[PDB]
Amino acid sequence: LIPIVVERAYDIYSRLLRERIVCVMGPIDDSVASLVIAQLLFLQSESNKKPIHMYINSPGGVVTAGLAIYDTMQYILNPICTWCVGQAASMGSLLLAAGTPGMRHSLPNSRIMIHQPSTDIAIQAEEIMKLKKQLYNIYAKHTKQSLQVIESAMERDRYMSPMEAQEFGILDKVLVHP
Amino acid sequence: LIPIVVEGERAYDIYSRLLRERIVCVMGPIDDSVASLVIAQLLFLQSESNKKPIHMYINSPGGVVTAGLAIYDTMQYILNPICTWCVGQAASMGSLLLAAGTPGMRHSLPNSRIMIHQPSTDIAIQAEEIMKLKKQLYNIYAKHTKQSLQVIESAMERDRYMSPMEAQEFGILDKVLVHPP
Amino acid sequence: LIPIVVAYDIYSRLLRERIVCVMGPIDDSVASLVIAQLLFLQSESNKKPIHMYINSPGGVVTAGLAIYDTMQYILNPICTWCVGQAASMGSLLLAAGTPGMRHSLPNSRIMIHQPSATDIAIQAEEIMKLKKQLYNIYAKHTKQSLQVIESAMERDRYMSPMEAQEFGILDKVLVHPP
Amino acid sequence: LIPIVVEERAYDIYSRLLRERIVCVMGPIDDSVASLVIAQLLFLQSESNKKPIHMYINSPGGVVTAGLAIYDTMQYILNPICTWCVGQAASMGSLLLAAGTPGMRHSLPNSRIMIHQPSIAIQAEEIMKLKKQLYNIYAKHTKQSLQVIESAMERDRYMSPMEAQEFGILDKVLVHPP
Amino acid sequence: LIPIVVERAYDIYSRLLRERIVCVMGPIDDSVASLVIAQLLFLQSESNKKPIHMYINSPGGVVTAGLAIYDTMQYILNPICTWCVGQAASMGSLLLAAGTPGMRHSLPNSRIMIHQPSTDIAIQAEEIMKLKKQLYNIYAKHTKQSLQVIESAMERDRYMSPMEAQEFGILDKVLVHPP
Amino acid sequence: LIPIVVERAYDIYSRLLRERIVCVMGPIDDSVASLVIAQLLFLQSESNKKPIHMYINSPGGVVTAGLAIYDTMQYILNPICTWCVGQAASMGSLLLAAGTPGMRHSLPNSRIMIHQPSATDIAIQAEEIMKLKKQLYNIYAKHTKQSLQVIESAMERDRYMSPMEAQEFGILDKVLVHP
Amino acid sequence: LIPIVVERAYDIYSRLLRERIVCVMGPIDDSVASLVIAQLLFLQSESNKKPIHMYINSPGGVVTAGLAIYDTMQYILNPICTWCVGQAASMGSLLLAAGTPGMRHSLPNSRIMIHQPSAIQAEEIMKLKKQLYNIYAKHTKQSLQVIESAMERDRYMSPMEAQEFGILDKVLVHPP
Amino acid sequence: LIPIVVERAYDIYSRLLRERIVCVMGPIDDSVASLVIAQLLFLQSESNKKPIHMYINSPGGVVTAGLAIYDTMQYILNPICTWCVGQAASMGSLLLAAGTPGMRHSLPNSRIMIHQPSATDIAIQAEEIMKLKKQLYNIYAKHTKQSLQVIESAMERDRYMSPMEAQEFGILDKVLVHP
Amino acid sequence: LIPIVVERAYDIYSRLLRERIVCVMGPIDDSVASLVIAQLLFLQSESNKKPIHMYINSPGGVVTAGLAIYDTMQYILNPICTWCVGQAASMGSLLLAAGTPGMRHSLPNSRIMIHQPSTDIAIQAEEIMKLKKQLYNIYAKHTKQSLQVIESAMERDRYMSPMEAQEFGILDKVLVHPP
Ligand SMILES: N#Cc1cccc(CN2CCc3ncn(Cc4ccc(Cl)cc4)c(=O)c3C2)c1
Ligand SMILES: N#Cc1cccc(CN2CCc3ncn(Cc4ccc(Cl)cc4)c(=O)c3C2)c1
Ligand SMILES: N#Cc1cccc(CN2CCc3ncn(Cc4ccc(Cl)cc4)c(=O)c3C2)c1
Ligand SMILES: N#Cc1cccc(CN2CCc3ncn(Cc4ccc(Cl)cc4)c(=O)c3C2)c1
Ligand SMILES: N#Cc1cccc(CN2CCc3ncn(Cc4ccc(Cl)cc4)c(=O)c3C2)c1
Ligand SMILES: N#Cc1cccc(CN2CCc3ncn(Cc4ccc(Cl)cc4)c(=O)c3C2)c1
Ligand SMILES: N#Cc1cccc(CN2CCc3ncn(Cc4ccc(Cl)cc4)c(=O)c3C2)c1
Ligand SMILES: N#Cc1cccc(CN2CCc3ncn(Cc4ccc(Cl)cc4)c(=O)c3C2)c1
Ligand SMILES: N#Cc1cccc(CN2CCc3ncn(Cc4ccc(Cl)cc4)c(=O)c3C2)c1
Repeated sequence: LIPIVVERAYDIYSRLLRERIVCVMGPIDDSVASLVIAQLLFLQSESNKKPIHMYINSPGGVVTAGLAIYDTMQYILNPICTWCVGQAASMGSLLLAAGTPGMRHSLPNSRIMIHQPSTDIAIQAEEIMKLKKQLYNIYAKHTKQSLQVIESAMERDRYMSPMEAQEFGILDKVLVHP
Repeated sequence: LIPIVVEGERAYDIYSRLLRERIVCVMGPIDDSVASLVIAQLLFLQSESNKKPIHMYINSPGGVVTAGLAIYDTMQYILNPICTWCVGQAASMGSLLLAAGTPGMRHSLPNSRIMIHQPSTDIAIQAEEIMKLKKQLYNIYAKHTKQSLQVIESAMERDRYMSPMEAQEFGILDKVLVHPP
Repeated sequence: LIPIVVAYDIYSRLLRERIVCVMGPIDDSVASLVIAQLLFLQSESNKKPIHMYINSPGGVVTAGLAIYDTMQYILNPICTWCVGQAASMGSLLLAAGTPGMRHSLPNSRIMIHQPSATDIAIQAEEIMKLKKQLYNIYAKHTKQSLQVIESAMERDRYMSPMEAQEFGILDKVLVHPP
Repeated sequence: LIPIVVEERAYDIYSRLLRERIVCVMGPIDDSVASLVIAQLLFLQSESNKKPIHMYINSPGGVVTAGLAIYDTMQYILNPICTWCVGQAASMGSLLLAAGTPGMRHSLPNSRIMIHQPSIAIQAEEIMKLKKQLYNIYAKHTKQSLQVIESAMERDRYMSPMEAQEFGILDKVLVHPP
Repeated sequence: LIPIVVERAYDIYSRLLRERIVCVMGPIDDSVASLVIAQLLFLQSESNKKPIHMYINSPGGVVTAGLAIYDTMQYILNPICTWCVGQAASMGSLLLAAGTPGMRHSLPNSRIMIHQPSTDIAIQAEEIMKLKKQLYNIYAKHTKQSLQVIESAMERDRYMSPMEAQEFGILDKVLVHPP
Repeated sequence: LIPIVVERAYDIYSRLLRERIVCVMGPIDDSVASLVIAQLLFLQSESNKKPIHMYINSPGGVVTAGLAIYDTMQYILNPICTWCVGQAASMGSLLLAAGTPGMRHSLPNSRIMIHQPSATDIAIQAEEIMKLKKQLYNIYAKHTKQSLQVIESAMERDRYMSPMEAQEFGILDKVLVHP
Repeated sequence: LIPIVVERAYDIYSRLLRERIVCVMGPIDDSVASLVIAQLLFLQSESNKKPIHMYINSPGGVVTAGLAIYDTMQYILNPICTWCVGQAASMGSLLLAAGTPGMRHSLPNSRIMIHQPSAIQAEEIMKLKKQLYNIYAKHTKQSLQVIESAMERDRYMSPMEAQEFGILDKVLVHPP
Repeated sequence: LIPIVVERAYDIYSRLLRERIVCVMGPIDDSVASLVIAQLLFLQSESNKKPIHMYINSPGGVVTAGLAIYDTMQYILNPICTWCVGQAASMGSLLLAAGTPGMRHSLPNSRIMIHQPSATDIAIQAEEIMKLKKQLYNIYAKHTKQSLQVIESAMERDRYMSPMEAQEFGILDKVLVHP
Repeated sequence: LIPIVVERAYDIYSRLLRERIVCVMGPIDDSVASLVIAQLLFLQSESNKKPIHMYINSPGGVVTAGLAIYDTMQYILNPICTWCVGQAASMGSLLLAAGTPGMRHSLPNSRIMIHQPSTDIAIQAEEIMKLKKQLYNIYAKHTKQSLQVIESAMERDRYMSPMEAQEFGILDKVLVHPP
């Protein structure tokens, strides 16, 4: 299914990694996180300082899996450029807003949602709400919107255009080309 | 069961071989995974030459809409000119990726069937958020075909396929070819 | 299993009290049975009040709008009652009972937000048409404006009966018979 | 669990509907539904060939041949036939609607009404043969030209009552009788 | 769910049988045959000479199953009126054509097919042909058409209008209201 | 839906039993055998002289279960008339073949096979499949009067007999169009 | 599977309703709540002052369903004797402890749990859990904080414990 | 398991591609169309004069997908030789019928049908099924030289042609036993 | 899991092909045919005149699929030795009998069936007979038996010993060790 590019040969995904590109496409579960995180770990390995690019077209995922990616971004020292294409919904839009500031881009026609929809083992009512609070905090930190504003907004079941998402605090740039 | 071809000497699979020739295939229904794979091919073919044209082959009935836009956006983005080709069919997102190639490089072979009507995706979605997305498609189709909104709107209301000649005359493609020009 | 009272089954017996039961989700068949029950009671009496027990989590919008239209149609007074919850189409029925006769028991949940009608596949321009009808019905029956209804229906949340009372969905909140 | 009403004599509420001359057409039209309606239509005629029959329609359509039998049986019998659309009348379901007796086709306010067809294995010529029957059937009862019909039925959309009235599917859009 | 209608009170399919109406709706199988034949052997007993009506709407079914329903229709003394609503394809149409001459009917918007599609066991290739040739001879007989004409026309994968059905030999009248 | 006929209330399958008609529509498993044997004994209790009628239209069934019915037939005293409509295949045609002599009928278009098809109540050894097969030979040869080597080579051929071919072989006695 | 008893011919469940015994066997989904509420309003119509006996052997259920059985209980004029056999887990022990004071019972070897077992939002899901905290408080006469910490243990208490904690009043083995 | 042949290592399906043999075993869906079109272009890149060989043995497939291949065939410059073994049914026989003239072969025992069977990439309206059917007429009439009314009544009949009957109709040119 | 054996090193099915052994194990379908034919068209190319060996153990398969494998065996110039181990029923036996005269073999404990059981589409009744008659003519040809003898004997649902197979015309030798 997946083609080979050539100089001296890799496959095209291995090839995107040689360009320091971690894809996060589709739903976020523990494996995807385990996979993204090894790549982030590998790239900082290669340079403490060279930026990393994180292409994000996801529709959500397991919160605890999403959070180990947030945490790892925060852990590594590289500048981290995050790219949303197609959509970044729920956990993905958190990952998207967690990029290095002034490096969170969205392509022109994407859709962005922070509304949580609806986790591994089932959990108690208080343990979900403790989790939701962690998301509030992460979103307030990265958008500079107040706690109250993050909450009142995650209550609406809607999407933002990249420009709304830019002016809320999730994106900095919105493109068309370089 | 994918064949191998040889060409010192080197051996590719035949799909990897089509990518040397700068051809990205969009055959089949479009989802996030396809779009991931198409984008990768598109950004590589640019990094090997951002002026050398990329050819995209579109034989598709549709797909996730957001995943469809993700391609159209990577389309508009890259410096390369893009030659679109429609064999078989191009419906919904297929006709959008078809009509979203470089002006005057948009092709159908003769017996193809084109539809811009959308079928009645991804996770479940509020009413307004749908009409949001619909209106985007209304603007993209307008942009490239050079038709008006009310025209594109009334056109996508009809549940029908059009002929490469008819699609041309509408603004979806530019040439309809039988043999190598 | 359903039981027998004295010579009647218990649900058929509830019908003798002019109690029509909208339990569970609302599909074309539940609509057919309800409307059949509402027409019947009216032929019994034009003016004798009819009681509609609503504990529904929502349903098919076109199935619902029909039960709504019948309620409008029959000359009877209708007392709606909400127990357990009245979500999506169900709250729309609750709100549509006769003014001053929309009740709710104390621990219910009421949600007018719509979920993520379902009969055949349908176009964006049609799904919006529907929502706009819900906006009218709801705004018509809550003395709120389209502006107020469209916003509230955007929040993905439930209302307490006293909150649902102060908005316009229901009139009373009983604990015992008044 | 279909309820029981007593008049004196024990009747299930759908039995009771049919002792009011009300044939229901809930839900999708298939062969068994067709057989079942055709039986009630013939019954009620034997009963009386002058007393009108009320045909209740909340159908997203169904099998084309089966719809045609219910159509022809209507046309066959002598009774005035009132049609009532409540909820939705789509595809074949709205042929049965507009196939009612002139002056006697009704719909309630919040219905939807679609004549676009959806999409016993059939060839290509036979699909067009059937559609060409529908065209004709719709063209007769609306009084629209075959041309005005064919255009309409390729638009993928629903009508309000008042459209479907401006067009020849209904005659009346009621909200309450006298 | 089957309604009741009303002395005495019957479910609407039972009351139809009271009017001497046997129904053949949908795919014909061994059960639909044993139940038809029960209904046919019963109406003969209540009157050897009173007409029965078979309401056919059916896309065919098992070949042997429909022959049983045929063989009984030919055994019993009753005149048999056949009515076609909806469709009558495959074996269904054989039963349509197998009514008493001049009492085979269709309603106006019906579709009729004698083509067979592509049977209770699995059987060799010789036996399928036997079955087919059994149908040629039956269709030949009631249409009064030749073997070759029946044979050429069951080749064509199409449906007849109630009119060309009438012209062919499959039915005798197409009605729009009572006469 | 099974309709109701009136005189008392009577579902049509019971109404047939009041006529002394035992049905063998469908395949043969232990339950059909049980439900048939019970009607055979019931009617004989009723009267050990009045004929019983077995309507057979069967693709076959469990060999032992269909043996159980043959053994009940031979045990009851009644004249038994067997009628084949549709088809009587394997165990079905054995039952057909075991009416009492001169009373075994088919209809014209019916089909009849005594080939055993390649089921079982519990998997069994090879000798035990022959022990059964040989019983079905010996049973068949008795009621056809044909020899074993004429029954054996017969059941080898994986084909269907016309009823007239079944009349000549000894499987039946009358092949009738009308009563 | 459901036998008949003669009187004058009821199935034995219809017979238990004639004795004013409403059964809440099973998990609690909306149809059970629809059914229970139907019986409670009926027994009230017959004599709004005769007691009703609610039998309870349930592992839990759809929270809002149980809250409709709850709400109905509190609504009707009639005393309600709640009787736990087998177990009253989650919403079950809610209904159990929501009987008329003094009339909340358990046969000896019952198991009682007020821990909730582990689709909507998180703020909603808490809004519900806080409803349960109050209701359990209201009837056990334990304090909010104590109910919260209580319900936090995944445990099952004995009919004696359940009594001490305020969930039931009488642990009995034979009649009086 | 697909074996490996030696000269370099070569799986046998690639070894056929080195001979310029594109296979169309199996039914036709978008992926077969994609995987065939890629081999057609590959070989033409190789040489726009050398003949290509299409081995067809297909029960049919998605009409649009099989159109995509016909359009690729007509676009490439190469002499295309089509060989039918086993069968070429519906869309398969269209491809068969569209080799370049005088180079369309069958083997002796092969079977050939241009009946369209009663699939699809997304459910479609009725007019759109005719828009396709009429394309398949016009395509067929071109490569057989037969008229439309001779193609139309042809494809009605739900049968198979012998290869010699296919040679005479215009679907092929050679019917050969050995090379 | 397939073993490797050993210069160069092959998987054991690849190494068998090196010995010019094509295998036909199990049910024959369009793929097994396109893969056999690849293996057959390849061994002809490496030598038009060197013998190929087809190892047949198979209970038959699709009828058209096996004809394709036949049609190629008749096309290629190669002498073809056929070996039967296990069983060779239905189309398998046709391929067994379709080897070069005097090079058709079986091992001693094999079972052989020419009876066909009870095919890539669904097809009418006329086409199944066409297929069957195509098999009569093929079996007639290689056994040198008459049409009627082939016809009578495919009626019998049985299996031949490798000896009576040899006597009939299906094979030429039964071996116990190398000669
Ligand atoms: N879950 C997890 C996880 C996530 C973030 C950070 C860490 C910390 N750990 C501690 C151990 C460690 N040891 C070596 N390296 C260098 C390296 C990494 C990957 C590659 Cl491929 C090559 C070299 C580390 O980065 C870390 C980070 C854990
Ligand atoms: N979804 C997505 C997406 C779509 C369009 C543009 C971008 C932006 N990205 C950011 C980082 C980046 N880094 C390297 N290149 C060159 C290159 C890429 C892949 C290969 Cl194999 C070889 C070279 C880029 O083009 C970009 C553009 C994101
Ligand atoms: N979908 C539908 C639908 C919904 C509401 C109203 C109507 C209009 N219809 C038309 C015919 C009719 N005929 C008799 N009655 C009296 C009656 C009905 C049922 C019973 Cl059991 C007893 C008495 C009517 O109320 C109506 C109203 C249609
Ligand atoms: N498919 C079908 C079908 C559709 C329309 C008309 C007919 C004609 N049939 C034939 C025989 C017949 N016999 C009696 N009646 C009166 C009656 C009917 C049902 C009941 Cl319960 C009671 C009385 C008839 O109307 C007809 C008309 C067939
Ligand atoms: N398969 C079958 C089958 C079809 C047609 C005729 C027969 C022959 N049989 C034999 C025995 C018999 N016994 C009584 N009757 C009268 C009767 C039947 C049923 C009822 Cl409810 C009422 C009266 C018969 O007509 C026959 C005809 C078999
Ligand atoms: N398998 C079985 C089986 C087959 C043949 C014979 C028997 C013997 N048995 C013994 C017990 C018995 N007792 C009463 N009767 C008369 C009767 C039967 C059924 C009904 Cl409904 C009414 C009356 C008997 O005929 C027998 C026959 C068993
Ligand atoms: N969810 C629900 C629900 C819960 C509590 C109260 C109510 C209010 N309603 C109003 C209508 C009504 N009408 C008659 N009765 C007496 C009665 C009830 C059932 C039977 Cl079988 C027999 C008599 C009532 O108790 C009520 C209570 C709704
Ligand atoms: N569906 C499809 C399709 C069908 C017919 C024509 C085309 C046009 N395209 C345009 C791009 C292109 N670019 C290079 N080549 C040479 C080549 C092709 C494949 C390989 Cl492996 C090696 C070399 C082309 O032939 C084409 C044809 C598309
Ligand atoms: N179904 C099929 C089929 C079966 C037998 C013969 C043919 C006809 N074809 C046409 C083209 C062709 N081209 C090359 N060769 C030589 C060769 C083939 C494969 C390999 Cl691996 C090596 C050499 C041919 O034999 C043929 C015969 C079709």
